[PDB]
Amino acid sequence: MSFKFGKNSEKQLATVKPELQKVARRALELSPYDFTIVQGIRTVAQSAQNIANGTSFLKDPSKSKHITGDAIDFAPYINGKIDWNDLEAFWAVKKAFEQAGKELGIKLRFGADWNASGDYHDEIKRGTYDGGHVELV
Ligand SMILES: [Zn+2]
Repeated sequence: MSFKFGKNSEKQLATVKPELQKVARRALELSPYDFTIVQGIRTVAQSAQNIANGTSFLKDPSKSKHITGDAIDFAPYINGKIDWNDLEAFWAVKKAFEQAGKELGIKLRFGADWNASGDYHDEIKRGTYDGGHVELV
């Protein structure tokens, strides 16, 4: 319990361009259940070695927003352990990210409205981290 950004996590966020990391740190406390950082910024080995597969001409590993450092990925911590199956808590945890961004002013928003347009493309019923990824809006 009371998880905190390790040496790798603290760095990932410490390498972010914007101040989105702020909401993350505060959220860890504000939110009911702690959370562990998974990814924050892309090093010179990630997007660089991303072309290790084969296609070097199509070198452009921008599948996410981490490239622009305007987004990060985290995991909802519960019972002193990672809760990837307990999406229930994910609601109380993520809710802190959106609530923390409004008070801190930091740009924070998830992909919950994008799917509202028609159907659930994020697959919130499946329990995926589709919308989990937080980015600046
Ligand atoms: Zn991500």
